[PDB]
Amino acid sequence: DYKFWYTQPVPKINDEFNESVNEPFISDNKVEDVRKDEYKLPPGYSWYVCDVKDEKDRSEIYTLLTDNYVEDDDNIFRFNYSAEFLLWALTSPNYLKTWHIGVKYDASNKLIGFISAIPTDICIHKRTIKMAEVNFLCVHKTLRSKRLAPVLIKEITRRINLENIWQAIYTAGVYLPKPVSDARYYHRSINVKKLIEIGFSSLNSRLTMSRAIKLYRVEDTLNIKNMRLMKKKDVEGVHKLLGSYLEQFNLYAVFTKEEIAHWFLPIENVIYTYVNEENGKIKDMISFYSLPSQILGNDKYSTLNAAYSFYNVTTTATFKQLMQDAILLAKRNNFDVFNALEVMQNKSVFEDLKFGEGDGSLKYYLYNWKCASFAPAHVGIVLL
Ligand SMILES: CCCCCCCCCCCCCC(=O)SCCNC(=O)CCNC(=O)[C@H](O)C(C)(C)COP(=O)(O)OP(=O)(O)OC[C@H]1O[C@@H](n2cnc3c(N)ncnc32)[C@H](O)[C@@H]1OP(=O)(O)O
Ligand SMILES: Cc1c(CCOc2cccnc2-c2ccnc(N3CCNCC3)c2)c(C(=O)NCC(=O)O)nn1C
Ligand SMILES: [Cl-]
Ligand SMILES: [Cl-]
Ligand SMILES: [Cl-]
Ligand SMILES: [Cl-]
Ligand SMILES: [Cl-]
Ligand SMILES: [Cl-]
Ligand SMILES: [Cl-]
Ligand SMILES: [Cl-]
Ligand SMILES: [Cl-]
Ligand SMILES: [Cl-]
Ligand SMILES: [Cl-]
Ligand SMILES: [Cl-]
Ligand SMILES: [Cl-]
Repeated sequence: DYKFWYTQPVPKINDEFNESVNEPFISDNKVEDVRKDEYKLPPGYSWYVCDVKDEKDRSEIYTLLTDNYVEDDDNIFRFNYSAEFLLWALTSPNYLKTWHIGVKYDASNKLIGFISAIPTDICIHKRTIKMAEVNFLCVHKTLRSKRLAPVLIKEITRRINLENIWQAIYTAGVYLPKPVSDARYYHRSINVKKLIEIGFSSLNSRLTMSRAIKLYRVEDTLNIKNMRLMKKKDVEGVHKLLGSYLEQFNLYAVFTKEEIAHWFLPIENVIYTYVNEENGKIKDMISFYSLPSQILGNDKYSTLNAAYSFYNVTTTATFKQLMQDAILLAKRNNFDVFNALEVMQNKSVFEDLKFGEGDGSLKYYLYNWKCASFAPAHVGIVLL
């Protein structure tokens, strides 16, 4: 079908471009020609600009997502982003409040739809372009398949265009026209009994309960003994270490110093970053963020508390040793499982460190940009 997406500046499902192509579908755009009127909504619905710095507006978004956002392929789990997490993810440097858009049902004054974007500098095939990073598209379950999502997309495109920005980046679990890369996800069990009780991990005659507990047990000693929580004094060094690491990839964000402080300085129950400092220099770093999933229907446990691999760089140890420490630090902060995508160098440690393959993949997309696609080991960016 793709009745909507084939009207947009994106590749068709069979399009394929070679390395000589790296440019927009539509160039020479003028801000003056962008529509000045908001898109029409059905009778009884209105646009609403959300202020995520206000606790009440932030809680309205939280409630919408907790009840209606992404579920796994089998409808066992639903993401449960915390309200503090949403604050962090949506207030990066130079964010625009008018790019946090909602749709209200006027008769009850309830939020039933949402989409957001934040500005970012993206390097694709060595070209750096100012882009919007789009996320948290959600329509209330009672209003699905009514073609409301295309309206949310067109309205946010209009508002991004009004700022003279014409490219975007986004990720989704569903296959749309057309991914630039596609990355399976993997899991590493930490709380073995909990994962068994909820029916996610499986046992058999070879892998009994006691053997599984033994298999996934980790030693409580760090390979990099001076790993410690990142502080404001570490921003400059993390900026240099991560910047140098990311330049090898075909797709990655170009961070400013201010952006490094926002995305990595630790926040309890949201973002964790550890560093190894030697001779005044940051030589190694580990980071992971907190994203629990609701266990739908379970009356014993509210959530599975997962840590998600963010950005990890090592110069004094092997990558296997570094990610072994990452798992231990997640365990020390009481996380139940450590999740990761097959981007950057992550695939090289999955077998040895006893990760298990998931049942789906995350696709990476660009809007109004045509280029060759690439394997996910060349992806160097993680969206939230
Ligand atoms: C330069 C600036 C540009 C900025 C804009 C950049 C583009 C941004 C695009 C968005 C980036 C978002 C990044 C994230 O947040 S990805 C996570 C998305 N959210 C969820 O999965 C939560 C649970 N599900 C829902 O809330 C609804 O099912 C959604 C809202 C997903 C669709 O609602 P509904 O189920 O009620 O359907 P409809 O009848 O209204 O509309 C049908 C059309 O929608 C196309 N569809 C389905 N799923 C997605 C999807 N995940 N990305 C893009 N398009 C999608 C579908 O192919 C069809 O098009 P076509 O096949 O007819 O052509
Ligand atoms: C789909 C899902 C998963 C599968 C894990 O999916 C990932 C694993 C690692 C990284 N990313 C993803 C992922 C998959 C689909 N969409 C996204 N998005 C949407 C678009 N914006 C960015 C984020 C991310 C889990 C889960 O892991 N439970 C813990 C356990 O089973 O152990 N719970 N649910 C609801
Ligand atoms: Cl085609
Ligand atoms: Cl103009
Ligand atoms: Cl309207
Ligand atoms: Cl709701
Ligand atoms: Cl559903
Ligand atoms: Cl239209
Ligand atoms: Cl068996
Ligand atoms: Cl400090
Ligand atoms: Cl719980
Ligand atoms: Cl390898
Ligand atoms: Cl596996
Ligand atoms: Cl490739
Ligand atoms: Cl790969």
